[PDB]
Amino acid sequence: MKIQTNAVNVLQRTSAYLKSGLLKETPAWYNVVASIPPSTKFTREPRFKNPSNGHIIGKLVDVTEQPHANNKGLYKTRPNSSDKRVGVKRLYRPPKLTYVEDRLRSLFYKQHPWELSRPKILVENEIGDENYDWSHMLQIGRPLDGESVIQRTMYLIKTKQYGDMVEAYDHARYEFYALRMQEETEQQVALEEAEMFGSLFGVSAIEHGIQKEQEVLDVWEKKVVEETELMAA
Amino acid sequence: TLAELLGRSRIAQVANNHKPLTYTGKKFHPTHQIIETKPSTLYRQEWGLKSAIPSKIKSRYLVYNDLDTLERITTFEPRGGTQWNRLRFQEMGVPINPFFKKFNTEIIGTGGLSYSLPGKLKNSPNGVIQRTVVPGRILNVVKWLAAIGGFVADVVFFQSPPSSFNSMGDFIRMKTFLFEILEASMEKNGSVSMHARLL
Amino acid sequence: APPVLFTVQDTARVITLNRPKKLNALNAEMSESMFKTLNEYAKSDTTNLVILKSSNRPRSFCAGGDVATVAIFNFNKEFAKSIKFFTDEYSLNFQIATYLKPIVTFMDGITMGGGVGLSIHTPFRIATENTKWAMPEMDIGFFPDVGSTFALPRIVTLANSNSQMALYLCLTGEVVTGADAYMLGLASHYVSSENLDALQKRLGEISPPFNNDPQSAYFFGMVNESIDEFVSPLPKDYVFKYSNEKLNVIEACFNLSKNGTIEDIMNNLRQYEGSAEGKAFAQEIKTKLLTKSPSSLQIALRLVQENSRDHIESAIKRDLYTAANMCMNQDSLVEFSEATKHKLIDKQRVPYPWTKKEQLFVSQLTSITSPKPSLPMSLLRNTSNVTWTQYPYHSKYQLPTEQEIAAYIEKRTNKVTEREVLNHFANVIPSRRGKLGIQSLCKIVCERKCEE
Amino acid sequence: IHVVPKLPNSKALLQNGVPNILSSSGFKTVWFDYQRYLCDKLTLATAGQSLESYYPFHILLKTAGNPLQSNIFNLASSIHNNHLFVENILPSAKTEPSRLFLSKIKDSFNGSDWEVVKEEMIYRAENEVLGQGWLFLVENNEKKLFILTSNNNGTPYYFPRNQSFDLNSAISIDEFATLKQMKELIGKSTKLNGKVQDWTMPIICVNLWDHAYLHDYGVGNRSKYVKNVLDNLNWSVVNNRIFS
Amino acid sequence: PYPNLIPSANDKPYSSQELFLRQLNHSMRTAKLGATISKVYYPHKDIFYPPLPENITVESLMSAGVHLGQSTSLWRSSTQSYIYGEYKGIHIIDLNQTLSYLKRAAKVVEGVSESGGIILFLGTRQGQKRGLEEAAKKTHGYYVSTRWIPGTLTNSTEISGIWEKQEIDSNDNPTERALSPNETSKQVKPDLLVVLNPTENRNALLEAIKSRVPTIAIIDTDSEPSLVTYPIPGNDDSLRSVNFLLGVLARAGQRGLQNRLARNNE
Ligand SMILES: [Mg+2]
Repeated sequence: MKIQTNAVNVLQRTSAYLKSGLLKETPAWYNVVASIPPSTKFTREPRFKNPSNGHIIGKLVDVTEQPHANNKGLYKTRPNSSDKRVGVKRLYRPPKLTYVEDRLRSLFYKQHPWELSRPKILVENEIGDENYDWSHMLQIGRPLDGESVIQRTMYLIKTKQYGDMVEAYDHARYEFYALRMQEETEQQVALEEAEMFGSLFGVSAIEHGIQKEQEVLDVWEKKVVEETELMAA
Repeated sequence: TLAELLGRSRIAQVANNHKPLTYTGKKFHPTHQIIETKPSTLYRQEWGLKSAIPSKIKSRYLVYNDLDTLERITTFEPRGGTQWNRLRFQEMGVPINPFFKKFNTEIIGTGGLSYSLPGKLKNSPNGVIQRTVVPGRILNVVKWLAAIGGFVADVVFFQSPPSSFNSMGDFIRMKTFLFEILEASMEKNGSVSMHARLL
Repeated sequence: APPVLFTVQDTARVITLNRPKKLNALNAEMSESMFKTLNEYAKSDTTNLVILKSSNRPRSFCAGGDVATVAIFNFNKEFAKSIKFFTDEYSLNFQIATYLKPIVTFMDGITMGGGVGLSIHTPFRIATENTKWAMPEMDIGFFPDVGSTFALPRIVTLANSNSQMALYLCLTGEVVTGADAYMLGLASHYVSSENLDALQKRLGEISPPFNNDPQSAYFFGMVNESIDEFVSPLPKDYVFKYSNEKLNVIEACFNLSKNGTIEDIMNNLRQYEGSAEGKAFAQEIKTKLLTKSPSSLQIALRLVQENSRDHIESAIKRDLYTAANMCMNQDSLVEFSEATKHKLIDKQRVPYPWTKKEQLFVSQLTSITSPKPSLPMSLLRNTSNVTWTQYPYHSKYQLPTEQEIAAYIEKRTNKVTEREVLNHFANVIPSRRGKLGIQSLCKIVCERKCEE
Repeated sequence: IHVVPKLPNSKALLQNGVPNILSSSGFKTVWFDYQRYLCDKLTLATAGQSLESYYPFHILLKTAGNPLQSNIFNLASSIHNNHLFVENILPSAKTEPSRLFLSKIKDSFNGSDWEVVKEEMIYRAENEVLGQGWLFLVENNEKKLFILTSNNNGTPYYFPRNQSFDLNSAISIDEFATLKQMKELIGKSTKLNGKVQDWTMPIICVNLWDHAYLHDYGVGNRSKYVKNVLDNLNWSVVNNRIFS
Repeated sequence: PYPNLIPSANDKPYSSQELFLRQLNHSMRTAKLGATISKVYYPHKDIFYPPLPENITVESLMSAGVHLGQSTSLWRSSTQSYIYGEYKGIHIIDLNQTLSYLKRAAKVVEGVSESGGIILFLGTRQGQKRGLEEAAKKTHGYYVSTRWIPGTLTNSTEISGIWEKQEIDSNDNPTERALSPNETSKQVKPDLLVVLNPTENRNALLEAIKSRVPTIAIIDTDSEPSLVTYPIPGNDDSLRSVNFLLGVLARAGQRGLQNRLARNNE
């Protein structure tokens, strides 16, 4: 769509109306818009750095800055055909944001597919209210999930307590297991202790599933019988 | 900066995946992260994704692939079923150790299905529970197969099937049985193989 | 490359200090180029505002004047070059103070000496998280040189009813960082560094709505609003550096009559009985003021005493006279060049041992702040050529002072509550609506200046 | 996050505890540490879930029927109970029982006096609560005040989670028949969650946990502690808790 | 308090209504005992306790999901300068720019409300009615959420000419003066139009251009920025993000109105 002119210049056209006398009374917005001008450039703006990983956008390494033989043993003595092509488009293409955590988020849930069955709430409470010390995994205001493992891993890396991401990730994994075993034992023992004092529950999870299966299976029986009778004819 | 917060944001916490949302093969374990909402946010179609989920969705759980698509929709399914399987396993009490002391993608131990340790007894008002009894459904004439708590298990009999089995036939699944879950291991594919016995 | 770069942003003119290695230390070449180019911009009808910034953006805006050369111009007795240096610098400061178009200063990084002079005389001065503001002339045997004695008694918000917080800042040379400078009124706005690019574009776009007069109060209001659009909230875990107790200490101990001497301030520091920590803070001040030049302390004291009640032109002329006399050093009253050699050419951490310790008599100190017949001097004419006792636009576009808070509270006497004052200063006065730190500043003033 | 509520007169509570019941180090144990401990555990058990948006009373009502959430229920119960108890022993926010409270005592406890019902409550707590628990005087929908003793973290609001019977030890056929009737009534509900209506509300709550009396009284002497509690109730709160 | 309720007799139990009032008494006093909830998002509070424009951070815009832009396959490249990057197949909106534009637009709303002008809140997506109504009611403004009749501005005589009009004083107090038919028939044009979903409201934007009404809009990755006077880059698809921005603008308008009434009471 053509860059529109008549939405951002309402003040100028209104002032022409007022000066000519076509409009008698000044509108209520007139002085407000006069004191707060709209942005009227509507330009494409280049970018020179990827915000996420800090990679510089728009630098060409020269042959002088590659004085050493490449992996195939050949020196670089002249520019290649990629260096000679103007790369202005990269300056305007919105950069792809990248985080190592995402590679480490994919791994965790490949190693623990049943951690995907733990429901997650994506509704944020307030990102500014978070004050976490990742020296430990449990945090007040957070659940225990894969992100706890990964944030602890990143903490361990940035403090150089481990040099390799693999070892930090494994350490975080074992702390996560330590906490999960405690939680599951807490749940089981809480239920056991509740039953030992006369807690009378109604439908459990197993009975819930049984009743839903029954609801589905009744309709399935009816359809099967109807289809068999129809097929016979 | 905004980039660091985005890397730490809740959407970023969900690992990228594009596995089909309508898989019709074999399901051994969850493939998609279940997304939940509170009643208050559901009333306003708010799920923490980009776009408001349609009002038709009354359930509080979904799985999704893409926040937005060329079709101007979010690719999602209003299902959170795999959590009820896991919890049902936790109700059974049968346990399944790599949880004790460059990257390997293989499932580690149980893949988060259960963290219960092997040797423990369930006290009850009767007394120590000797064996775990669970309702189930015999599936088909075959070790038979039984649908128990969201898992398909192998049924072994004391002596032989009763007359109800062949009396009903392919409608045997309509009636509920009681099973003793003998044991539960997990194989390399990530599938749990419970062995039970009819009672 | 040239030490100052001049560029254009669609209506604004950008002046970038361009001496990264020396942290943008200001020269006579730099001062002269800036002065002449600002004289040109004052006549241009296509210029709306001037932006002052630095190429060495994060580390420094302007790390003082380049007074090492002034100290070598006096070791070789070339006193005329020092006179030219200070004439250029102070004429530039006078130009910036009286400029009729908006000037916006980006104090992103170290801001000291000449940097404060470049930034303190404009109604629009922006601090960032990197702003490190200081006035470290006492330890090089020099005085507050750039009109600071005129500005600080007027602009500083807290504990400045009788210029005593201004005196604390001048004499101690304490480094005031980031939002503390904004809260003290040393900066008028507080903007994150990452935003200063976008702000620079916005300042280049806005024009007066009609009749194209960028010298009107209307356009200054527009500039204020456009800067406000780029101010972000302070971080949640941020506390003002000077607690109420230390502000009480400063108010008590640096208060003086118009004849008070540094000995009075020392006696006050010794004789303080406020509280446990606020009494140790007075001892800290006692200690560090003893590492300062005894003569420069008194010179700064009298300069504040006289320039806090004078008008801008005569105050800057008085600074020029004092700098000239200190370079001449006819009677060896002041060890300026001898200590500038010490600490700006050898980088010796130990403080210069101040041999000359005496309480200079009032007349022995009046002749080092006056014109002289043997050597006439004058600042350079600029396009404005006006003078005034109070800033025209500063008070509108910075945080309110305790004086203004008292003026509002005392207008309701001749039943007020905290809510009334906070809501007033936060919501009703147009130029200060939604101003970043009104709430906390008003809480501080009400907490340590009134009872109800 | 669940945070411990601020109490009226917290400075006096930290300096001199509750007069006639608790010392400063006793009230610190029962409130400023136990309530903090419980709120931290509830936060860790509910953070990142729906329940984080609900008050502990609503949490315990929501999780009362779900066997696997029992731990959360316990936390949500104790927290709630621990503030019902503290609130009605705090010095202030000379209070006396209202006419309505004593009238309902005469209409419930066979026309008995309040002191006699207090002694009955002492006896009930002494016998039917071995170890940890709570003592309640509760009002049912029949306008009847009766004494309820829960073990550990049973709730007075929802009868299937009262936990009024210790099934670790032997029980009388009367208690077993009561459990059978309650199980049948639970099964009688049509709601898929399996919940029932129960309008019982607590009027008086006493904390029989070791966090309340152990430091100031000893292993025995819980009867003395309960007596001190019931003789020194905040009757403004207790009178407000009864529907007018 | 509760008229036309017949209590029960002490002999007989509580009735259903008595039980309701009894549990209400419980709810207001003791149901909230045990713990206070902190740092938890409540959807209604964006509407009734929106923050001031000066207190908005990038973090609170991000928690509302304002940064989540359209799919990269639906990009309108004229919005290039508003974009921070792409992540997970969608464009991320630069929230620093969103904050700057939002403060500018909020100041415009405040200035127009302070001048006694008419402010119109247009949003035609599903669950936007509550926020629009509350913004209008706290700004003494107007809103539409059902449908924008094309020609509502450029054909106001044929559409809005029949609905009633009213004279009001400086304090917005109805004067109850009798208007002439000629006065009633005149166009009453908004002084400011704010549209929450400008992509589905092109008619309103074009009418505002023709009728020369300044406009504010939430500009997503697929929306044309130049069609509005004061764009706000942000997510227009999430009710939380939309309600956050709308509540901010409504509070700015409320502050302008309060200032106007304050000086008119002095
Ligand atoms: Mg959209």
